[PDB]
Amino acid sequence: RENLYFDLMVTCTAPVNIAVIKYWGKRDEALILPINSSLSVTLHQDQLKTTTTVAISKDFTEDRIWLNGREEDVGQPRLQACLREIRRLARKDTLPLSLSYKVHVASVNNFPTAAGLASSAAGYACLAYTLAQVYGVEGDLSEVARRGSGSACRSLYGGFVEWQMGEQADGKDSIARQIAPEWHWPQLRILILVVSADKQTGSTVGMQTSVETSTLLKFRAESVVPERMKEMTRCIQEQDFQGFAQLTMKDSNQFHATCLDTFPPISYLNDTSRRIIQLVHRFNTHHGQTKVAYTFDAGPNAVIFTLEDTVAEFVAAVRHSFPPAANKFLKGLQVAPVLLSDELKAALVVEPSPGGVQYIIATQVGPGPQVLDDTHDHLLGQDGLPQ
Amino acid sequence: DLMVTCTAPVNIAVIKYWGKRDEALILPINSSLSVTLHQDQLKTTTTVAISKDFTEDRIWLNGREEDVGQPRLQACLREIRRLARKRRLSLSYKVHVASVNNFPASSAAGYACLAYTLAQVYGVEGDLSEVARRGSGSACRSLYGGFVEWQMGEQADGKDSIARQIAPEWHWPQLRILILVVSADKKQTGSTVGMQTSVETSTLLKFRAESVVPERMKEMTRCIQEQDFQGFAQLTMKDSNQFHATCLDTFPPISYLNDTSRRIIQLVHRFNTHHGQTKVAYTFDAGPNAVIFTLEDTVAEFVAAVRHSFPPAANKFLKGLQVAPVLLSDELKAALVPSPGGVQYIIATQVGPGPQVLDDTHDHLLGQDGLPQ
Repeated sequence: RENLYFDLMVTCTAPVNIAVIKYWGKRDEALILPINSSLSVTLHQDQLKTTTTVAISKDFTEDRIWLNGREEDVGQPRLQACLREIRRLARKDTLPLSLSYKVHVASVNNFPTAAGLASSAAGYACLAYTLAQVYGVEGDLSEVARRGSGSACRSLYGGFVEWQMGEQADGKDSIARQIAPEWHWPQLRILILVVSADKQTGSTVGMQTSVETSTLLKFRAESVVPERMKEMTRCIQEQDFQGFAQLTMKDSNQFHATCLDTFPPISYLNDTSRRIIQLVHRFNTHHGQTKVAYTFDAGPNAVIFTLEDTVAEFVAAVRHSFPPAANKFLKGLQVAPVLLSDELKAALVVEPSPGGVQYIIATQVGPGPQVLDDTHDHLLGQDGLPQ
Repeated sequence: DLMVTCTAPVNIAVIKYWGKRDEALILPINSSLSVTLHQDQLKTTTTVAISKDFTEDRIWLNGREEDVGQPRLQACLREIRRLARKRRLSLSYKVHVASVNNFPASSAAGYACLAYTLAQVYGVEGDLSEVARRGSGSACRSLYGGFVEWQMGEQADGKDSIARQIAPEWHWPQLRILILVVSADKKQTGSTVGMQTSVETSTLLKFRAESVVPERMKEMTRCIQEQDFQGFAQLTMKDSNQFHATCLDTFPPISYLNDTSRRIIQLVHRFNTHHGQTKVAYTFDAGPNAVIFTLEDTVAEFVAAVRHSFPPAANKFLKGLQVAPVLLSDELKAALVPSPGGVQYIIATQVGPGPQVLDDTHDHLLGQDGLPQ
């Protein structure tokens, strides 16, 4: 039977990432090419992860996709571009047989919806990576992930990751690369403060309105970001927390400034976001040092960076300024509670905001996508349908 | 022994002043352009009395005595007294000054009124921009009626950093202004200290002042000259958002708009979309209150929309100019949002004249003794 000339199911996981130098605005809407480079921190899959199973079989009648147990239209443009690009690269042996088969894709994630995380970024990084497994595609997959969602390319790598905007109109150099591994800065901690607040402007549609109407955005991309990429890279390389934190806050605030300069304006921060920002600055002022950073994506949730040794105290300050309407306040990494000094208490807001923060997801820097090797991990049954 | 009482208007910048190039002389990083609001609805009243009997300068605001040694107050008094001698006993007289206003802008009308009233008492003729500006930068814009530019000036001595009227108050008689006073909120950074932080830390601010505002001044001027409401409206909203963007880009950031401001912004865009044209514009100063510009024929409808989206708390919602109420169409209601008591009340007004000397029909804010009555 070895003398004759010539199904597969693979399940992978992928991380979410948080941009510290923000992507906002495309120079090419079709190829998903950005007006500036971006830089993010990959969060640990121990706490947050997308899982995707890809099966191919000679028996599958059609291409079919599910997200969190619900079937979605296989024909979505971003999804079609992703699949087209992985097939292109694979061609760029069982391979032809493999390609002849319809695909069945099923994915899930463990992100609370209120968490407002980039499910799309992790989702397309996982899709690209799992398709690459199925089709035996070696080398960088940025071009595949990016077509699904721009920032998805940054979830292809662990640690600290840059998406290089690229110079080429075909997008071949618009790719992600690791700046430093997830073991580079083990003391770094990330706290996602999920706020009680809500339909936000879609970031795809929104950022294109900004490209069209914000003059500050153009100045930002042309004259600010390239040099910021370099400073932020150096802070990360040097484990310079104060430099990292200051640049992180500034680039977040600048991004939201360009949203406000958009016509009509886009506003993601709310009054709770603004109270979190004030808490962060007050906490730092009390310590006389930059101990904590915030950054905000396309919504009001605050993403906090701090060092392991500051986590307990800062969580106590959050509880003080936003007395929680839950006893389960801290999800993910646990730290023993600590009491705030009288001096810090009086430096914080006199009138707190009970329930402003729904809960905190506590996590750390983590690895890139991973292949799962357990039979039971597959989100599709033998039939190639969800279980 | 002379007592004079004048009033001065508030003004709303449509091309925003934000950031000084010279903190001492109060010279701005860009020119600004404002609409003078009518003193029949909003005004500062100031009485100045001059006498041999007064041993020291004394000043009251809204019934409360204030420290005359305030740097801005001293700068204003110094400049007027310098000019008083130039035009010419009384150059050595001390003054008692009392002012009141009907406000929820304030320092602009306050210093425009002080400069104007001191000029009356001291007999000072000609442009008072520099006197008012030294008290508060935007105060020079309240010296003229209608549509007024504060020209940033090219001279280091600041003598050409002055206000000039672009068009008089009768130029665009259909224009109306609604101030939406939002429910009380905690006060964010003061604007003098705040804008200086922006000069020190915002890169977007430098680009704005150098590369955006000079062109917008010209575009705005043209829209005003042509009574082009849609052009005027779009620029007004854009420049307000840009101003607040540079605040967000400051380190640490300054955020004057709140969730209510945000909801008013969304009401304006939805209202305009429903109508298929720009009917209404917003602009915000250094706080969450919305200033709305619209034409006379749209006021009633828009007031009804505000009422709908922000149901008033139970206890007169429309102050100032009165317009008969209308009901919103089902189509518009459906297109809008709501927030109960978000808006405390609305002040409606129109474009108005510069400062005015009051006749003796009105009582002075000081009695015969030169003290508040």
